[PDB]
Amino acid sequence: NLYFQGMNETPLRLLEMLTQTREDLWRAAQALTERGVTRIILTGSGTSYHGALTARTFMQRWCALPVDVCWPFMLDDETLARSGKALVVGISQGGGSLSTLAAMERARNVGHITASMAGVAPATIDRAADYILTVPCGETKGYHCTVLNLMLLALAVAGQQQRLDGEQRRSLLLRMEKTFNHLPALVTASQAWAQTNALALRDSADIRLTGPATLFGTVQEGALKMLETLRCPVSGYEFEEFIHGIYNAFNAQSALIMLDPQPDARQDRLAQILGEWTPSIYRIGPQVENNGLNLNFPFVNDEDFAVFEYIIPLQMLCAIL
Amino acid sequence: NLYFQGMNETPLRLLEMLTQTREDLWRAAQALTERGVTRIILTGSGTSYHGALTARTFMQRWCALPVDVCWPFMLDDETLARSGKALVVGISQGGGSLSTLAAMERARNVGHITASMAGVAPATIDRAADYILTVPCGETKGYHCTVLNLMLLALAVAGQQQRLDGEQRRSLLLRMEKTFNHLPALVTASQAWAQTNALALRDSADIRLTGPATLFGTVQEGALKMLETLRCPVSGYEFEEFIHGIYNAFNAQSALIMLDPQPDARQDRLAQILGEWTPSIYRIGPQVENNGLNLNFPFVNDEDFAVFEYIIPLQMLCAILP
Repeated sequence: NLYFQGMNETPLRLLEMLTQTREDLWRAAQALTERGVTRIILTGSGTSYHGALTARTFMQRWCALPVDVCWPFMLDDETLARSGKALVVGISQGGGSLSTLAAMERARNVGHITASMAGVAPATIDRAADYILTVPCGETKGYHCTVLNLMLLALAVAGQQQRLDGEQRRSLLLRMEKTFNHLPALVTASQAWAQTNALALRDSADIRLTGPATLFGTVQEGALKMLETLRCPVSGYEFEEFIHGIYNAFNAQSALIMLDPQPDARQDRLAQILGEWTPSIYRIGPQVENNGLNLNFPFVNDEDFAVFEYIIPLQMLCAIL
Repeated sequence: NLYFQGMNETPLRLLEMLTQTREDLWRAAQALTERGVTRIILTGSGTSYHGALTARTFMQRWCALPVDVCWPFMLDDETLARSGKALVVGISQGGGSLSTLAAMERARNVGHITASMAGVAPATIDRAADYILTVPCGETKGYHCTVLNLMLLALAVAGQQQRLDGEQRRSLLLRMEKTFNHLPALVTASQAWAQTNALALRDSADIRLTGPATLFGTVQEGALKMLETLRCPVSGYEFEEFIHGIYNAFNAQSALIMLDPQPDARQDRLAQILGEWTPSIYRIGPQVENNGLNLNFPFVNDEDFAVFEYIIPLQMLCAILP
């Protein structure tokens, strides 16, 4: 299977990114600090947008700045003019979209600093970038690399502003490395689980993914890749939004895949109620019930880096269904 | 069809709002200017969220401040800690979601000023509101009234900060009033159009709505209501996002409803291209070709207030299809 060769290599591609000197990111972090950037704006579509969503919190924290995430069209002339000076970063799994290009140029015209994050070099969006921060993918991993690239930028900014010492830099790299090394085990487990529940998930009309706000980008990306690969409806919701609009988001024909990184009364309760109506409930987490449907796996569960783990079972469904 | 009595009265409800003295809006405008608020954050879900999307631009311009629109869960403590002092406005068609309430309480605990925009009074979200800006509903119009409520707040802020003189004020009200007076004719035209294209839309697997950025809130809200009423898949996309992700958002079995406020080469091209593959293409605008499928209608097309017009045809499909 061609999709496995891509998944099996992702952990190592991620590890390699930990041992590359990123002169490009440091030049960006330097300009950011010195040229009075007041907020970071991440813009793109689909996977790129989901990567930005997934990396937002980590970026806010380490950059010590607001971090906005939106679709390129939300960045019109007026929004860009009202905003304080920002580093607008256009993200793309490819060479960039017309919308993203246009957005970067509008920002650059008003005086904002721009950067490109393409999956290839040269990219079209590089034309509008003051700093090319290309995601290193040489010649599946896309989402993962995009997320780590954004986090590395956050760390570059932290260090340039002298808010990241050796002990912090190391602790972080150790945590990232620990999670990456545990992915292969999760890939194998995910395959077993994905194969065990293939018949049921196919036999559902549509599929709904949900989880805590901390994994919103995860469920969004999961939903997109399943729609894109399996060709049937799949949507990803933040848990409370799903509850609030449950009847527009689910019926007896639907299947639910829920992300349970930690015990949660409210999520357990939803699972209990839907369970009475349908047997198509699949939960993923370290302490979920070990029936045949769930994926009970000892996730590293790093508060910042578990995002690299929880997308894997969802990607596996794309590969085996 | 109780949905009509609702729609028929909406234009009159909106006109009334223009002549109401809104001390509540003014107090909020005064408090904003005096307590160093640096941005407005509109938060909510569904129709409330869409209403926020629809009014964003108008608010930015007249408040002269950045305006964010996001779901409550996005407003976490770390985001509220990083943000400059803001006016967080919690919006809920009903009394409020626990999510919006929690967001407001989180903003309040860190020093941000809060405001509530519910459709009822008292509303659950009023509990965490420094300023209750209730949408004046009395006991369909919800989305219209919420968008207007938000726009009146912006005018109140512009007034307090002496950036909206009498002539500008009077001019903006004329425009709003002209759009509102033209809605009844649009309701009659929409019903006729919806009845003419009834069967075709019923026989489509799923419906996709698209439009320019300036009407994103419109296709989002229209999508949600049609899904909620017709009980089948409906999604609203911004035009270019739609082109960029076409194969995941559309196929031969799909029906497209497109909003064409003005002539656009790219939209025409898309319609021509898709037209070869499916006849289920429906365009809404003043200059759309007058075949049976499209809704060619003389919209007022106000660059700011056309939002009150283009949602009507989509709302009419909810009322007459099922």
